[PDB]
Amino acid sequence: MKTQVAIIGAGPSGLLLGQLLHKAGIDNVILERQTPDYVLGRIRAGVLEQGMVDLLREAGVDRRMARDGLVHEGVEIAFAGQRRRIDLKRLSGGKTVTVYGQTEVTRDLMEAREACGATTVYQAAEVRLHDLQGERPYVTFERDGERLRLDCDYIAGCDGFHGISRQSIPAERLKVFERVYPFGWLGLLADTPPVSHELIYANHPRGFALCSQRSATRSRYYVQVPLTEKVEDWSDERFWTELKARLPAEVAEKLVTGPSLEKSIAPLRSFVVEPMQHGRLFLAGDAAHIVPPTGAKGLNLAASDVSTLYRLLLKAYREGRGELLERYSAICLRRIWKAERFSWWMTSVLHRFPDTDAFSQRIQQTELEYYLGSEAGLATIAENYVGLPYE
Amino acid sequence: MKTQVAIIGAGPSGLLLGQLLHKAGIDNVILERQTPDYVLGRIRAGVLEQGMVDLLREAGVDRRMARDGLVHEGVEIAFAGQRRRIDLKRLSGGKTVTVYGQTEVTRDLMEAREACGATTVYQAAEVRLHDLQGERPYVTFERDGERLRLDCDYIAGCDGFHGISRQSIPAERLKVFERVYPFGWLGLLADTPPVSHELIYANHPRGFALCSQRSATRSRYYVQVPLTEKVEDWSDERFWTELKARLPAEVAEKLVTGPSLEKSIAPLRSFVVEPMQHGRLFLAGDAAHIVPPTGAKGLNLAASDVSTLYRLLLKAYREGRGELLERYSAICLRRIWKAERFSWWMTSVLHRFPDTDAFSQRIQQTELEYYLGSEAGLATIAENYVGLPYE
Ligand SMILES: Cc1cc2nc3c(=O)[nH]c(=O)nc-3n(C[C@@H](O)[C@H](O)[C@H](O)COP(=O)(O)OP(=O)(O)OC[C@H]3O[C@@H](n4cnc5c(N)ncnc54)[C@H](O)[C@@H]3O)c2cc1C
Ligand SMILES: Cc1cc2nc3c(=O)[nH]c(=O)nc-3n(C[C@@H](O)[C@H](O)[C@H](O)COP(=O)(O)OP(=O)(O)OC[C@H]3O[C@@H](n4cnc5c(N)ncnc54)[C@H](O)[C@@H]3O)c2cc1C
Repeated sequence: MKTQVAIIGAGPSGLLLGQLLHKAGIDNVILERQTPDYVLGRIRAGVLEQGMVDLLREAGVDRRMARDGLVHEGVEIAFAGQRRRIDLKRLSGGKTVTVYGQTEVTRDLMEAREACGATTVYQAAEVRLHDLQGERPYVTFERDGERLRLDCDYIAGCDGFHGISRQSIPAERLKVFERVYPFGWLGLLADTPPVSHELIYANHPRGFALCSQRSATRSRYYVQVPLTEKVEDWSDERFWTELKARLPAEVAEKLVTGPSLEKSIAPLRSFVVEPMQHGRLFLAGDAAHIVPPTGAKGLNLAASDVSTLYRLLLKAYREGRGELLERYSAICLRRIWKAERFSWWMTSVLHRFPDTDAFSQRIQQTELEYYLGSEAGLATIAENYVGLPYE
Repeated sequence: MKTQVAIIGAGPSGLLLGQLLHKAGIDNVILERQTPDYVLGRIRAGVLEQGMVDLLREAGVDRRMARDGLVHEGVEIAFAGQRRRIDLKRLSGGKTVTVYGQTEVTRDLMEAREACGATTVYQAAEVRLHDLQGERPYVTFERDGERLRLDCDYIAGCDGFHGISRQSIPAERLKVFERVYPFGWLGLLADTPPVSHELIYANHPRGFALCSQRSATRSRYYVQVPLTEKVEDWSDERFWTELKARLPAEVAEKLVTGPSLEKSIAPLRSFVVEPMQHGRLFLAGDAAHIVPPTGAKGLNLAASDVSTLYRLLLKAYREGRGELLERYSAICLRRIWKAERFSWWMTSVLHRFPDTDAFSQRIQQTELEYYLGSEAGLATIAENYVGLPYE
């Protein structure tokens, strides 16, 4: 078989890229290691930047989002016995963010793809990439036990952190930047009303806590935990008690608790690889970079990489301007580094780090006081949180 | 002998406090360990916030400053092959800073004090403080070999980092926060025209460099150096060559060099003690806190502590409101911590730290790019640099 663009991975990155390309008349095949059900089982992110919202509308997959998504104009930060609200709309010049689950976004895209008849091969095992620096690269994989070959012009690696695509680039061509945090986030999804209409990030002496939501009757909470903890050590009862201990009393008393629909621990990490391409292979999303979830940039960076790759492929196919594809990494990296800096800052000011001396604790508190108390300070948070403009 | 306020130390803190109190009719005696000449030999700071400028005018010691001081509306930051100017006046809402040497400020104050006839005892050896928690505290010292006693109501410890006053508070009553940096600054004073009309802070791979001035024919430069270096290892020739290697070529080529008038190495440190008082003793300036010079806040924080202490003593003496003095530490610490946070930030983004991994170097560069490229980012630098308003 042959196609124009081969896409490895059927998470939001690959599905979004595949839908945009399909609509533009550029044929693409998506290869996914897992089953549709397995992909839809992942909870993950819940905050979308306007750029991604617009991209979804452009891919023609925004009906349910427009209907069910919640537009937020602010967010709160609680620390040292106080709650500070950042008016994102006012401080960013009218921009806002939309709360709509990643699971929902993925489901919307999967439906759209199924309906349009574009090619998607689930359970594509042992995917391998070949002749990346040739005129005609190709992908091989096994279906049922048979090894198939897919010829193409370009390959988009949208296979996440553990995908085969980043592994397929000669190690000596890549420059990796990484930072692992000494803690993870224990998240819990519950069919209960959110404790607030906006998100509450809380820096507490016992550790970080985050109150989020998915809808009016679905909440998503997180608590910072050491990397040594295992989810089976945390009953729902234990989680709720801990969450409450980390929240302002007035918030903790309004909290409606209930049984978890999902509960898991995800460790924190920062990761960037440079460049993000090699020959006919272009990396996008988690395959190229990782940000701690504190700033809600993961899914959002996948969106901007895809937007950039899609527009460059359009120039290549529609206008015969293939040379522009060489600029992919430079364009994406500029946005990526700024989002990595913000996520890192967000993480350092909201979490409790092990082995912190007195000076550092005081500086962490002063960072909060300064940034949340100055108009210019609030503005730096807001503009970064709503998301810097696409290039 | 007896006085109302005993002041330990004749650097800018004590002299400024003594002049303000004198003018307000509150008698004060200043005790200094060194000679007038030794004090005037210190070069140190060169940038004054408007608050300090106004305080000097209030103490009636601003003629020469108004005449010789240089008002700066901006400052530049050079990094990764580029020079970025921060328009302080525009970004701070019309505020500026004044370049007038600390040596000059000290000389102006010493003259004013000498002329008004207020008491100053130089070469006051082995100063000791007594009955700090009594109704009537006192200071003892040796002059000529004779041990004298000075009775007073209050004692202001303006004796710097190594003064006897902070040492006189029961250690268990103080909470210290400290951070030592792995480098020092090698400074050089030269009788040459400045390379720029505004300051240039430079982050270079070889290390930090700063181009400052004292007048139109007097420059002050600094270069970051390891704590293992000794000034005798640095000839003028070696310094100039190193400075040039750390500056943008166009700047380096305009540089007029010459023999040093002064040259020395000063290590970097952050230090805060809480509280800043004990009984009838109040600490001010370097006796209570230290900031790395990167943000030019040392002399400026001494000024705000003195302004706060002076105004509280005025209420106590003029209005009989002695209770207000209990609020001294709380008021000062709020400003101190914000200035410590800024000086720390300034230091971390402009210096080259030993043992920095790839991720951190990239984040340091991105911090610069973000802050110097965003209106909100520039504003956070400007408002902090001109100095936050006195409380
Ligand atoms: C465990 C986890 C929890 C997260 N939680 C949060 C959160 O709480 N908040 C937040 O803001 N962000 C969170 N994120 C970030 C998340 O939103 C990601 O940024 C987002 O899923 C990235 O989307 P993709 O790049 O499409 O990658 P994804 O990882 O979502 O998808 C990649 C796809 O490639 C497939 N694939 C893998 N290897 C393959 C191969 N060899 N061949 C074929 N297919 C292959 C995978 O099966 C997967 O379907 C989380 C991420 C993870 C990994
Ligand atoms: C070596 C050095 C270099 C510096 N360089 C810079 C720079 O380049 N840029 C910048 O922005 N800042 C710099 N600073 C900071 C500087 O500006 C200080 O913040 C400022 O001098 C503090 O003023 P005071 O609190 O009055 O203390 P000071 O240290 O100036 O004065 C305290 C006085 O108390 C006296 N004293 C000490 N112990 C005594 C005792 N037991 N009895 C009696 N008298 C006693 C001392 O002799 C001294 O005269 C530097 C500081 C130092 C120490």
